[PDB]
Amino acid sequence: KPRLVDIEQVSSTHAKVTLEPLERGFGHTLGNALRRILLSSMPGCAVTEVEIDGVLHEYSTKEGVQEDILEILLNLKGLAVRVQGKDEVILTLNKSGIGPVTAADITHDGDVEIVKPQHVICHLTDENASISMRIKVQRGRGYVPASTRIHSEEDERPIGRLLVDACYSPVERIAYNVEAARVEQRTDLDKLVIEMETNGTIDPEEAIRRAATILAEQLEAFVDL
Amino acid sequence: GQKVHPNGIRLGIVKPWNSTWFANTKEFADNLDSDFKVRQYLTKELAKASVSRIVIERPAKSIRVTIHTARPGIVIGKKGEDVEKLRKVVADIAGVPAQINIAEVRKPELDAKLVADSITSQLERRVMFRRAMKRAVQNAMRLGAKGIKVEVSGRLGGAEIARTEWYREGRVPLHTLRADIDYNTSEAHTTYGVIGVKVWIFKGEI
Amino acid sequence: LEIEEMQLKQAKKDLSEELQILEAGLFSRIRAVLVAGG
Amino acid sequence: AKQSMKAREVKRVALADKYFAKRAELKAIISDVNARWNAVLKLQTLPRDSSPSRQRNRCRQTGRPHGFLRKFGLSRIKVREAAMRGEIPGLKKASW
Amino acid sequence: NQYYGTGRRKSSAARVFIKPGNGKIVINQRSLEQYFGRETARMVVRQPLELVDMVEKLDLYITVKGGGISGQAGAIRHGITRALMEYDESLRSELRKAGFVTRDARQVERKKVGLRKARRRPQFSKR
Amino acid sequence: RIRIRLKAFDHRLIDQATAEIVETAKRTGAQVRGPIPLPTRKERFTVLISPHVNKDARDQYEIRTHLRLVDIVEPTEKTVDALMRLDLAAGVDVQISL
RNA sequence: GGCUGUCGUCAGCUCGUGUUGUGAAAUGUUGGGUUAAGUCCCGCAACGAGCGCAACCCUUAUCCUUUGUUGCCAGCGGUCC
Repeated sequence: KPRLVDIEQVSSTHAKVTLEPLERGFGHTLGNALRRILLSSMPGCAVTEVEIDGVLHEYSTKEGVQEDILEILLNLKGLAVRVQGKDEVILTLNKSGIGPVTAADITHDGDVEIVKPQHVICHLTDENASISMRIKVQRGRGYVPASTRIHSEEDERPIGRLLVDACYSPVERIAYNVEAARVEQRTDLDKLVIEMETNGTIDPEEAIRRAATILAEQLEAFVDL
Repeated sequence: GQKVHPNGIRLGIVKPWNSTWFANTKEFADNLDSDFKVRQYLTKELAKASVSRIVIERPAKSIRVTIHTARPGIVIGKKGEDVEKLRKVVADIAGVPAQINIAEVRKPELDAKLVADSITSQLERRVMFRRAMKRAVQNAMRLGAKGIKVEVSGRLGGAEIARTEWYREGRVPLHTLRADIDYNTSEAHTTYGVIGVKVWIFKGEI
Repeated sequence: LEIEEMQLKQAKKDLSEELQILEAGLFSRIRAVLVAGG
Repeated sequence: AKQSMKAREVKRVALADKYFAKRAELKAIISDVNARWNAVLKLQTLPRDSSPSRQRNRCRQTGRPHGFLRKFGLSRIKVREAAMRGEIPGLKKASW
Repeated sequence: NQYYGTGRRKSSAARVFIKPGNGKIVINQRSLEQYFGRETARMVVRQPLELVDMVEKLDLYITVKGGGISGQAGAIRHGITRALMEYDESLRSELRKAGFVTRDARQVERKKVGLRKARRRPQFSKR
Repeated sequence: RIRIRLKAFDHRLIDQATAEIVETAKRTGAQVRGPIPLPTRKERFTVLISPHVNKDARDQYEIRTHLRLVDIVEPTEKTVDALMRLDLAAGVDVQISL
């Protein structure tokens, strides 16, 4: 079996994990299976519901903002968030004045972690102009669009609550590379090096461990039949 | 009399309070008071607004107030008419920055309040109690629901001998706390007497 | 009426914005010369 | 409850404030061991309705003075209704 | 080592600690004879003890504080009997036979509106 | 050490309102000695049901005032300044005295 | 009108359909056991259903998980005990 070690951490987002001792056919197999798991099945947190002040629907324009409500909703999807203890958390963006909204600006409460202080949400282009939107975050498995979310709602009077396409996937890109190695007493052994890029809401060591656990639960039923 | 309030009896489970907030003996005294003034008034200028309930949240010197209504648009105003007025009327009435969020009533035929305020209004329109009481209320059974018990007080029609009426569909086991029912009253001061009415809508079980 | 009220408020805002840029700027410029001279 | 009655109380409040509530305090000093000037004791009679003891509460909703409870300021049945209608925060039947 | 035994009855709280040896008994810095001794019938506390040869057997360090004599004495009996069961989990039958292993669920009663004392209904000689 | 108190009318709110602190108000900076329940202040009332007469009527009500302590046992700045960022709860008295 | 007491916490009160009599009406719901109870089990020209009774609510009677301030002190220690 392989021993997981040697974590070459490049940045907060990017990383390069390696698994040195692997059999002749164990380089491609696990790596390709993990690639299929990591991209498809990856638990995470992202924006779902948003309610903006002085805005009844999307496809309108707010006073004192150059970026439209439809354009803001798209920027909200790109914003990275990671929740430790809480399942769902509602943040509030209290800010005003001439200039760009850095990225944080929200009141820091509970277990909500923020990894983006530069990520642009919107630009304020007037003195008295003000914005105060309550943003909701939800936990899930995969990609859930806005079209699916209006079916089994049952009474959704909040018209201000403009819906967004949810994206519960931490990985941005994945790439494995198998290279030959000569360990302490060996003939022909592959070295699986898994290069992984993330949004920054979950660790690479934590993501790869959770991905392998999902495959074990699936393989558990296949033994006894 | 010999019946427990089918709503208060359940105020603990399966039934939320139409006014949830904290307060101490000090302000509590005048607190529930203002809530009455504001709530009583919100109906005066919004009777035909077809308003159901009227919750009242209270964090700290800023009550929320939610006017549930089958007719939201009319309770909205000319893109600011209604809202502004009310939202402002809550001025000295509570002496605090009081907001106001409207809630849309889904299927106004299953909500007690409405089904009650309606039948009573029809009565005031010179209409046979039996007809409306039965049919004009029977609808609550077509849009779904399982059981609806109506009740019209006495003095119905030309008569000095007040009489109560029955008429009920499905099942209304008001003897079950885990039953959850939509009960509400409604008067109708007509040419003579005050023909009352009570709506008992059994919206599913647990 | 709500639309025409909003259209009237926006019309008063747009034309007043012209009178505040030009007419405030012109009024302060004429007044500044009068203070220097007098 | 009457309309006239439900009015007097209202005033009995005002006067019992603009004066006694803060002014009686003054004579309360002399008319007490604070070393009891007769004049001060006599001056005590300037008003009448101006007294914190001349108030019988009365239902804050209707007016019925019988069945008051500083908590809700209401009178029996009023508390009864408001309670069942949930109009009163956190308050349901009591059983134990 | 030691063996704990809660035990209680009628708003009471018993806390007896059975140690191997030392037939001495103390309840809240007091003697089982100086706190209870010479009472109504506080011979119940040391009842389960002697029930199986004590004194020169083990020790009893109690800490009760709930309910009056009768009850406060009943709680201990429950804690003790419960306790011994620890030192030997094969003597339950014996203690149960007497009825110590079980607690006196029979608590006080709550008064009731209309009545005058939860049960004592007001008289009406003329009806 | 700053002490915090939460007294609501039920767990439906006193719960989330408290867990919030332990979660948010307590990350690494704040110490937090622990969330305690504390005795509940029970205040019931008896009201005559029938209007006039029928003494044998009466109805009993009650308002349970649920409370919680917890309190943070670490007066820092980075974590002791992330609590104000929480003022929701339509009914959760939070006496933040020291 | 709204609200309350009372028979009475009594086990009672009915409906649909079917069948029976010219009809009011009956049957069901009576009978045999049984239960706190129109509770249940057989029977039976009735087959099913609703309001009830029961059960959901609280509270008290054991233990478990969890948190440990103003509550606790089993051990160890220091005692202005």
